[PDB]
Amino acid sequence: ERGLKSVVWRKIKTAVFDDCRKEGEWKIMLLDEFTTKLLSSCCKMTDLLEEGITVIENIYKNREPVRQMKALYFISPTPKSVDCFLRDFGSKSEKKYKAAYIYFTDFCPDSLFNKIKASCSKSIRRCKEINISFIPQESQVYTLDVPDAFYYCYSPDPSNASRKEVVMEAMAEQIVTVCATLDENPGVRYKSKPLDNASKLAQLVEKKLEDYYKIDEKGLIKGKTQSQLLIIDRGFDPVSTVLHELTFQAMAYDLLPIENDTYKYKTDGKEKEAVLEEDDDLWVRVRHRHIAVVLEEIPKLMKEISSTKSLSALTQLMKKMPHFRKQISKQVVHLNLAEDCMNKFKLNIEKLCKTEQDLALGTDAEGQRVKDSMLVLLPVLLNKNHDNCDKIRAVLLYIFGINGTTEENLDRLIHNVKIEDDSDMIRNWSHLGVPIVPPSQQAKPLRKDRSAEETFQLSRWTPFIKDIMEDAIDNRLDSKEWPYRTNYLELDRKNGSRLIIFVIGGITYSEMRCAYEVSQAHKSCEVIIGSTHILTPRKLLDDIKMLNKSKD
Amino acid sequence: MRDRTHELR
Repeated sequence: ERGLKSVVWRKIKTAVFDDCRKEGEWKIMLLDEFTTKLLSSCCKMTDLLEEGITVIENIYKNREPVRQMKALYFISPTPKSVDCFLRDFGSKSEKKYKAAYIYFTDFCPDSLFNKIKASCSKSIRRCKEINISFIPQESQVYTLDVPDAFYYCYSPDPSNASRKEVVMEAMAEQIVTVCATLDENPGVRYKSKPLDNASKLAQLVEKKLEDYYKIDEKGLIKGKTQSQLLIIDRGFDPVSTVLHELTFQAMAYDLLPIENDTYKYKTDGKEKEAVLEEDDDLWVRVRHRHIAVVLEEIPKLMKEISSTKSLSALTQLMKKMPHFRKQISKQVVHLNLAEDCMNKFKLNIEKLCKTEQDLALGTDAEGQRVKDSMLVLLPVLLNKNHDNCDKIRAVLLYIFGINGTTEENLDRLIHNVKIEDDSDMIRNWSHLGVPIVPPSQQAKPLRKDRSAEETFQLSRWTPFIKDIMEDAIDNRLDSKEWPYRTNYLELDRKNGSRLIIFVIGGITYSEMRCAYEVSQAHKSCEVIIGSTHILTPRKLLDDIKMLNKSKD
Repeated sequence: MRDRTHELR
């Protein structure tokens, strides 16, 4: 329970399925891109059967009429998603199914609604808006559906300012649904750190949910509840985005090519694929553990075959092996993928981490103070044996470590260190509110001390949100840097204390741990971070350039 | 609004 996926499912099931569920009969469900991702997120597509769904189809693709079954339209308020519906009841007026049951993932504009109401049913026995416009990526991490948000959020200043406002409200209203699903009416507090986007957004959200609840028909929540929403801009921590993190999940999506949470084989023959989801429950116990601790907590070997191979429990060991043929089949996948990472590690990543941690901390490796840090960066130049990706990442740390660098010295690097093309992977970081040419700036923030224990002496770096999460739970947080019988009562449960965090421009898998580790160390409240997307070092760099060019 | 069914008719 509580797992973000569950909460969403618990809502969809009672808001949608139960709402149009007739015990004796089943119906056809239609989904667009988003809703498909939404459902795939929090349920096996078989669980639907118990909910009154016998057939699911793509509302986009033309379909065969079934004028005997009722139709459940679970879609977003998208022009495309709605046009397709109107192509089932509106145009040609040639009805496709007995009746229609429309459930919009979010509020539906009058423009589209008008086109719906007018034409032409009748058949439309229901048009309901449930307000779920986010993806329960993990049981504590969410991600919105705001295409090309990052770009338009940190674009130079061309005609890409009208579309930036578009992305802003999209994020705002999309974030609001996150609250509404948790049944929380938080207090919006931004950061006064880089740029000022988080403040503008914090205003859109604060206003957005002031209108929401003022109209919410669920009637559960009205007036602020015991939870606070933090909106922070990406500039606040450029470091953690670039670090070659060592915790399993953050290192896999970084090193290996794991597009769409699906890591591809071998092994073996032929090459299949595996999915890194929470239904695995094995990868859930490992995705946040350090690479070494990972291996030494499930690997070699429970062998030779446990206590096999006088046999009183002979049949027991015969049946116990039949079902255990899957526990090993899964332990293998989460081991091969672990190998593919272990390799890239011993090959050069290991050496790359040595001088990265000492630079990101600038005083790590016991070397207090350090002084000349450009001496620390050197190693990663002849150890290449490297990719221009790792090279830029290392330099980025150096600059972040010495804040605003010089204009001339920076130039020499982009020359006598190759990195000719893809040079903007360093330049454009200034658009995110991080000094690139002007020395100093805000002279850096102030983070927590200890620095207690830190095995491996490589991942001694802690993302700045963890010091923010605790700075929120422990209450101690700068108010200037983080603005804003009878009786009656207004009961009551359940939700309780929740810390909702939302970083703009994406979150790292290393920052995701922070949510778990902090909420796991605590219990009096659950931290919940999110964004428009999840970040990987490379994908970030790619996105971080291209900024100075209006697409095209 | 959250339930527009009535609004259709």
